[PDB]
Amino acid sequence: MDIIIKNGTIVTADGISRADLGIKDGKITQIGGALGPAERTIDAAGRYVFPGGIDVHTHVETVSFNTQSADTFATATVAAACGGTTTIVDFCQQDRGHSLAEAVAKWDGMAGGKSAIDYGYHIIVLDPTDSVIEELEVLPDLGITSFKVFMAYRGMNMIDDVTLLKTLDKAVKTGSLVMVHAENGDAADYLRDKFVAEGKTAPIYHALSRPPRVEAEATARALALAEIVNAPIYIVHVTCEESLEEVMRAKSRGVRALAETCTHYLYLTKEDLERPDFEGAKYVFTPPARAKKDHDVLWNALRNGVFETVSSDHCSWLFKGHKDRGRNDFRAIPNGAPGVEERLMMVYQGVNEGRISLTQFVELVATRPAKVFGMFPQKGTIAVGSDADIVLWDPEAEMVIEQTAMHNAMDYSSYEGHKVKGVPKTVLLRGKVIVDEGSYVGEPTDGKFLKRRKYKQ
Amino acid sequence: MDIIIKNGTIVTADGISRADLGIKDGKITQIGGALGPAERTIDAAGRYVFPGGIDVHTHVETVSFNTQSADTFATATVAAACGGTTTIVDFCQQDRGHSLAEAVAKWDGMAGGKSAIDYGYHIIVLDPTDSVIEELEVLPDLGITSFKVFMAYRGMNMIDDVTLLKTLDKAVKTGSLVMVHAENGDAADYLRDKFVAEGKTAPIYHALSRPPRVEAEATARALALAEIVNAPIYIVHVTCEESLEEVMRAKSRGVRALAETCTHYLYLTKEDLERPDFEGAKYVFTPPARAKKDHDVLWNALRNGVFETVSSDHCSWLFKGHKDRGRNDFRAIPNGAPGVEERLMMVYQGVNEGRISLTQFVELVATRPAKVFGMFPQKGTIAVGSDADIVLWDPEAEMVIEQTAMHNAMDYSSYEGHKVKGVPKTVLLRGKVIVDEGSYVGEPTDGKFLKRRKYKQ
Amino acid sequence: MDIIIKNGTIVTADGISRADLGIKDGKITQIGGALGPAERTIDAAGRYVFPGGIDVHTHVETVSFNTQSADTFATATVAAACGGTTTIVDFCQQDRGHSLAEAVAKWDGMAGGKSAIDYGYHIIVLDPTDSVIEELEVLPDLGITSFKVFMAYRGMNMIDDVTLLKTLDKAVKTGSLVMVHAENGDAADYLRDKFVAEGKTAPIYHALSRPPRVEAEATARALALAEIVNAPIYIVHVTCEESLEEVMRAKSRGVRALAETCTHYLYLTKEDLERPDFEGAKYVFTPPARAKKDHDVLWNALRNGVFETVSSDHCSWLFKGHKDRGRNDFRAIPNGAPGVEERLMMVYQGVNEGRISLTQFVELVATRPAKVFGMFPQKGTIAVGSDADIVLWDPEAEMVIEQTAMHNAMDYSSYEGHKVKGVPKTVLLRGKVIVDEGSYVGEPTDGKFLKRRKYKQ
Amino acid sequence: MDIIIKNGTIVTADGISRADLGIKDGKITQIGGALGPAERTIDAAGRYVFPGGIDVHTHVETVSFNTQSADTFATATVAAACGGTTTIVDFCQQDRGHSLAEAVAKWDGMAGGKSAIDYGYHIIVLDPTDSVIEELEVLPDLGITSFKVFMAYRGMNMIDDVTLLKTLDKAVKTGSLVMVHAENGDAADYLRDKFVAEGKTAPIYHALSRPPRVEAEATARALALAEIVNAPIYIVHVTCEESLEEVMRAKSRGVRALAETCTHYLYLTKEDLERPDFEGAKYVFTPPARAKKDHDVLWNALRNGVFETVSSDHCSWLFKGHKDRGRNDFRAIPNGAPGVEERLMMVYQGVNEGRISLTQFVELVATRPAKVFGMFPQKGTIAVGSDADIVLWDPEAEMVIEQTAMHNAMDYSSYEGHKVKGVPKTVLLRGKVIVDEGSYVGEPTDGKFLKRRKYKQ
Ligand SMILES: [Zn+2]
Ligand SMILES: [Zn+2]
Ligand SMILES: [Zn+2]
Ligand SMILES: [Zn+2]
Ligand SMILES: [Zn+2]
Ligand SMILES: [Zn+2]
Ligand SMILES: [Zn+2]
Ligand SMILES: [Zn+2]
Repeated sequence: MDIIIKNGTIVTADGISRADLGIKDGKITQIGGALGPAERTIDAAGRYVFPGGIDVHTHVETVSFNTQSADTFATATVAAACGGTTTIVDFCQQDRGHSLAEAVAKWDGMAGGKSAIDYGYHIIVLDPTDSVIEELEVLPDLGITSFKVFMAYRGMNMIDDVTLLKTLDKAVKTGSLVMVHAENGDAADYLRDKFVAEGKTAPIYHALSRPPRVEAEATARALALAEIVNAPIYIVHVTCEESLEEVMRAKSRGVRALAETCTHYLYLTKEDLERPDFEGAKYVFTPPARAKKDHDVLWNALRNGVFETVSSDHCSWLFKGHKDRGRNDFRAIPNGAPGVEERLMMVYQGVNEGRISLTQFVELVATRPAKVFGMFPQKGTIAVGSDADIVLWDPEAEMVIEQTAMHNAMDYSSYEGHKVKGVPKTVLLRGKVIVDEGSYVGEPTDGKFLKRRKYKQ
Repeated sequence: MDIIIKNGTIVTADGISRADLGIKDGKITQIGGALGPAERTIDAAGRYVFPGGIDVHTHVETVSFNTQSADTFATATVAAACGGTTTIVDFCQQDRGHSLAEAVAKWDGMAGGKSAIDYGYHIIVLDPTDSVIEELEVLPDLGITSFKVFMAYRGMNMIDDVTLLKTLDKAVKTGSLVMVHAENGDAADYLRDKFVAEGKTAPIYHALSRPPRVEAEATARALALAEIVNAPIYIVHVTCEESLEEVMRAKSRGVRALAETCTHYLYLTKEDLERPDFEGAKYVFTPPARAKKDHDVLWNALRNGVFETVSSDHCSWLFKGHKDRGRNDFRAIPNGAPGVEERLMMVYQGVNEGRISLTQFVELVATRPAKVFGMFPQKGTIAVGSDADIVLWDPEAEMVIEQTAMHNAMDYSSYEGHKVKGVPKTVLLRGKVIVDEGSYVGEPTDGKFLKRRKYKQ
Repeated sequence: MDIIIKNGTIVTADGISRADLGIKDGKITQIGGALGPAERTIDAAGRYVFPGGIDVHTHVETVSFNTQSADTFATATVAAACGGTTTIVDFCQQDRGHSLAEAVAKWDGMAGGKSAIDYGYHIIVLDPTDSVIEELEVLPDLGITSFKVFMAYRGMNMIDDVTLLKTLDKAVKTGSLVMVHAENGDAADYLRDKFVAEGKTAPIYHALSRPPRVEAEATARALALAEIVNAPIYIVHVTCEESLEEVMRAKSRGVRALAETCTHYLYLTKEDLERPDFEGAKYVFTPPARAKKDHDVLWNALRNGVFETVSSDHCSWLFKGHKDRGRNDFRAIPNGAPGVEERLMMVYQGVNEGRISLTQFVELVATRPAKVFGMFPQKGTIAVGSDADIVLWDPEAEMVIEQTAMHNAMDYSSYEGHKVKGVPKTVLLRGKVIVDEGSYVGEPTDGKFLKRRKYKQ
Repeated sequence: MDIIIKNGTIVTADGISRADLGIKDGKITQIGGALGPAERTIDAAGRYVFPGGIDVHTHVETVSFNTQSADTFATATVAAACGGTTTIVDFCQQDRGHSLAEAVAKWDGMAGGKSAIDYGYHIIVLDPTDSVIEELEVLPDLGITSFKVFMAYRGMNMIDDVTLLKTLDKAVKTGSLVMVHAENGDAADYLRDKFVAEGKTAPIYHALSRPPRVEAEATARALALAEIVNAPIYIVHVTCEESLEEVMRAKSRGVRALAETCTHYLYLTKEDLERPDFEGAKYVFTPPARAKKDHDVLWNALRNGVFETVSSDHCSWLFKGHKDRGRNDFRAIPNGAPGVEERLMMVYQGVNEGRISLTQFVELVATRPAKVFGMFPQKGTIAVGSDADIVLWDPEAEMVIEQTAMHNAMDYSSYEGHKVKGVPKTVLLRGKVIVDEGSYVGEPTDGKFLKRRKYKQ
């Protein structure tokens, strides 16, 4: 027995039991009973033993407009671990004019031997060449079973209905799942330019230039297209009442529509973009921050089991280095905010306030995502046979989130100042302790790529 | 170690692992690892090890219009066990003019020392006396934390909005959950009488006399009342697209609305009431059987995680002895159909047809119900600390459901003739084997009452 | 030619033409062309020639809780005339324990020889006796073709679904139209009492004790019942987004559902009940005043042609004499507000603000109501054969509405202080000038009863 | 007095009166009273005197894929007159690479001195050049105040959201109304090609290749874009429950959304495309024929006043000459069906079956369209000052619609075989009798262009 975790309360999505764990060769081999001798023994007394967090929506390392993101695959995964997240599914981005394979290879270069935690890939298709699209017949067998496309971001990521339909079609044939950023780009452009023309350049206009309708329409269209092709689809970052409604309408018609939300959409509002002295720039992410009523809508949807997970959509644009190129034009502000580390703690506060149950926390934060994106049961819960990806949670620990205490390469936190109750203490990745009582103690060589399974839905 | 289950695949709502189990003193004490010696060892090779079924909607023993139901607490619980269900929550029915306590005592008389499996009680309030309503302040502490009322059945079970509001109010104060049969009784009566007046007396008119609108309206009203009192509510047997829609609308408004469906609403249709030679009488249950499009609607809702469970609403009215008093007036036909035994197999067929996942099967059939009605984690899953309520499922076993092979006191099955794949083989109740390879081998003294926990939602 | 109206612009719901009118024997006999000599000639230069207003929702003379209303059939009809309204359909109220006929006779006593303008009756059924209900087979032939019931006001007006269904059924047989006040009375009572118990007695609680859900639910139920009986139904005073939504859903299902709104629901808000020094008592009407967003919803619905009319629901409870019995308990405040006189001017302001068209003003204010309640084309528009019920409107006239300038017996106006553009100047009732340049010059003997036509929808 | 119409019943949208008419110099100068001498007198005894029909959706003369339509501006307008329609608003189609002016001039060439009845133009923008779009600032002042764009028909008519937004924007500035053919072209193409690839080429696939969702999505998107620009929009040919629903949702949000339907969408179904021997080709129009349930939905919507009119979308593709190029590929079948002549009779049958009222018939068939497209009150009703555009209707006349009896250049009728009650007998265009007791007796020089008014909504 390599490791034994005793005196803790094992909390899975469908179980709560005070028992001891036996880890052997990166896997959980025994729960309860006589465990025997063990190299190391961890005392989880007064703590929860949760499955490791699984963030299926990250942009760990990116290059936007010749400039690079503050975080790298190494700096982000370390923060992820310190935040209780042991698996991540980053968005492998294709380069215009290049192949998907060229993209995967590029990603391997960034991840290989540098990820503190395990990782899988989603493939972004932003240059739908006949050959590129034909590659979707190949990537699945490499363990990349989810294709992602954008309906916004003209001349950068945006593709059209013809493309989406072709992607939906290839996904059905290869048993893959299409993911989509649903915003009507043209509608946004129209408003963005109209605002700038009127001399309106503050961060707030990032939100006003792309109101709920922009998201709602695109969402509905994508779902409609999925219905036509008769394919499963996954709507990333559903952020407001109107777009959620379309997802709901699609589900009732029988469309295999799936959706998710992201931490910040349960806590931030467009008013945050009005914080003085360009601080609002920090909250310039897409879709735009909504309103508090949307927070209730989303939390209720969570409690009712509507969403598949609460991911982070983690980005790293230095407030100083990157957000800066926009102090005079919100359009130039690189979109995105950090949160891969804070995800669990923030979502967990919902169990503290009765918004969501303790058991649902695990479902949303790890088990359900794992199921959808083909990593269950190897990843996701805590059962015999599971990789020993574990988080020892202290439900009573109180703390204020400060970027100075975070573990990535950013110059600010989206949750700076938030008081939380319930903190990740020590983390295990396939049996190895990578975070011990708050200190990262792993190797950038620990993380491994995950060939994810097909037929998602 | 009293018992060891080896070579099986443990399937909980959030886990799938090939491991062995160790049962000691009615509880699961160890999973995986070195188990040691054991009184008995069961070979679950090639079989699933599921948590025991939990049916929160049964009418095991009833007396309707001076006549008694074919099944008793003893005959039903035995059938339940043979069907893979180890816990049941029967509806303890108050008698007009009598107290709730008088009712519970009466139920204990029927269950005590006679239940093959464990059981809890829901309390039906059909005579809202000032004192009776004041009793709702007491029952909770006895372990009866769910109050049930009827919106239909004039001069028998029907109560009014004033009552429902008082019940919703008492439930909020005692941390209980109000359950409701939602049909507009008056609307039904109007149509029932109108049909009989026109000389229409066949079974089909049972359905036509209470169409979807009758259910939908009542559902909406109940949810509206729950919204006003600001209390959680549970809608029993949601059977069609229109009523489900109201539940959905309520959920979006923020109403803590919960709902469920029942096996037969996923398989039977009003056309079944047209089967020749009074056979349709067998399908006279309430609300009425709907249409196939409603089956898709419900299954989709299940797959999307809308419902809390799929219960049975088990009743026992002999086709000959009881249904008979209605061969000339559908109104005289006692409402209800049997299914406590077939529940799991029938719901399981949904995993066979991709309608629902293997993991969701357990969620719906046992884990989610247990959670809602305060029996989790003692009951519900398979974890260390759980009562050893287990079902060893043979996913390959094929069989035709025939009443001659069922184990209750009825003269017919609602699923007579259905071919199924996946059958319950041996069942354990808190460690004791009560069903061995298909043969009931327990004692009517095995079942125990369960003091269920409060604050349901 | 008794009268000739020249130089005016005739504005009907479907026509705008500068032409002269020829009135002979209470009717419009010629439009345009050579008119010839005439007893009197009116110069409508620079003015609109609108059909006379038709208010199908008035409570001109009432007795609530032993006390009588400030206005009588005489004082109200005079105000109506001065406001441009020439026809009215008052709610003839049955007395508990008495017949409908007894009620009509009582009404005739109040109206006969005392109405300044023409009038018809709606019959309120608040004591559904077998005989009473059987009377609905008679009233229609007397010219009373619309039955009204209440879903709220316990022990005063409230009837049940059984009653409503019986009424809906009688209406279908006699070709009548059922009207309904849709609020869940029990839900309201629950909240009303709960508030008082907590010591909350200010006027505001009149609104909070009966929020939108209370109205919405009842509305839906009534429409559902209408659907079951398969009968046309008319929802009086739809006041908010949620209840309107139910009307809309009913219409889509094919239910012959009709609805209306009332002047004050386009201008007042629940915040008005918070006006200091018990002033809010003036705004205590039912359903409660909503919010501004509901004003937009309603106006949009009007512009889209959803509603059949904008009536007033005119009541007369002296702010001093009557509202007073409630300075310590909002529940004791008699419900209702005045507006029969201000109706047209207030609705007309909507054409000034582009909310509604000039042509729709007439449709809503007179032509559509006349059509629905069987008085078209005798009443309603301006065509050859129409009764000469006319209003000469000055679109440029500006004025502030002050009760001191109104013409009824009330001590306040619901629109006190409102600045308006467009005032009624001279009014004709079947050819007779009853209001001349702002001065009432008619006789309480001018008004006549109207036997209204059947089959409304 | 040039003409006098006596003994008839004048039926306008808001009036029904037995009176005589006096026409002088193309206008109605007097109604009722002493008319005097007249060049000609028409006896409308036992007949209705309706305002002339107004069809705002025609394609009288078209050129699709090098081939020309069977009907010309002359042959169509004659049929229109014989059908009771006196005004038409044809879709002036721009040619790729050419200006809008070039298009108008081309249209004048076709209409000038050749139209049997009056006509206006809608301008189709299918080549959104910077200059072309700038022309929208000019056309309005020429009397062309409605811009039409297509969301389907790739490489032929289809424009994008960027275009639509620019058009919506220009319309708001020039006080014009944007009209749109709402179908997701790409979605359709995907299905069209998929079907052909599978060897499915029969006419039925024209419908299946573009199901309700295709229409619904586009409809919603257009309305969403209109909402963003905050402009009024008009959805042409709403054909089913799902697309109508989007219009309805838009209206509730406050979007100034208008919509219409077309005769054939109230009578034909996709099953018609299955008629044997390529007959189904006759029913190949777009959007595709729906189902009977959609007929009820639409008729109910009509009765509730949802739509602005029931136009025809008149096209002329010879069953033999044109439909033929598709006996082996439904895609090659030119889309469109004839109906400008049958429109009124067909819609009128709805009043016969209680689906719609007699008064609504006129509203939909003439008065409401005239209002929306800025031709009211010159055109639309029957009032003093109106152009004398009249139809003398015989409500008792029965007849079977046969193409051999129609008056255009087509080889078939979409309503061949339909038995109707109520036929147009004699028609007047601005005072001149152009159809006398069923015989066309006008001159192709009678019709004149109409400079329509701005700000439509
Ligand atoms: Zn995104
Ligand atoms: Zn993203
Ligand atoms: Zn029931
Ligand atoms: Zn039941
Ligand atoms: Zn009322
Ligand atoms: Zn009233
Ligand atoms: Zn079209
Ligand atoms: Zn067209």
